[PDB]
Amino acid sequence: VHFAPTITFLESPTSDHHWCIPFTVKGNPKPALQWFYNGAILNESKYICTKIHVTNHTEYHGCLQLDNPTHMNNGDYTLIAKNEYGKDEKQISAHFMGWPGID
Repeated sequence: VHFAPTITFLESPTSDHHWCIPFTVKGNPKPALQWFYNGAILNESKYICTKIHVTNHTEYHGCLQLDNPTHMNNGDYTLIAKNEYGKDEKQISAHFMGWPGID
């Protein structure tokens, strides 16, 4: 039934770090976006994916989003925007986390 409130758990804060590789693409029809990482196709997943946040008509503003990436995701990312008419390429250097320290 009904009953007074009990706070049965309250703990210290946990965190999450989200990174976004920003871009803008133009095409008509909307261009198919494919990413590559160090020359190899980057298969999108639950930890890394393209999100289009702001839409105009032909102008698409988004990010390749990475959730809690490590120094292992540091590298060169190439975006290829494809269309029925043609395709464009652009690549960018991304650093997310410095390599772990030595001794």
